[PDB]
Amino acid sequence: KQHGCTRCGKNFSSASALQIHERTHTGEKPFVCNICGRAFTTKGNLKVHYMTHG
Amino acid sequence: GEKPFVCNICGRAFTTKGNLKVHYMTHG
DNA sequence: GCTAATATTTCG
DNA sequence: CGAAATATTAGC
Ligand SMILES: [Zn+2]
Ligand SMILES: [Zn+2]
Ligand SMILES: [Zn+2]
Repeated sequence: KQHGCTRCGKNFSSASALQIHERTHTGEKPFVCNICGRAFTTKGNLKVHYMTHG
Repeated sequence: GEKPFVCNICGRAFTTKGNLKVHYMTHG
């Protein structure tokens, strides 16, 4: 099975990868910085953002 | 250290030989 | 620098 | 295995 974005057309390596990509269309950003409240689509991008505070 | 593989054209560093290789092609 | 997104690697 | 993490990239 290919995990394609039926609603945008891009293909992805896994279902969870499709998940992350779908957030670019829905605006879902489940990872919120506890210091300033900026929201991110991925855990990894929030992690990097925390290093801009310390 | 962290990124031992360095591109002698632009000076960017990379964690693996392979990552350097794919970047090095963009200068060709 | 700092974000948005994804390709590659790692993980349990 | 697919999820998760990580490295990288594009953009400004
Ligand atoms: Zn899409
Ligand atoms: Zn913050
Ligand atoms: Zn270079």
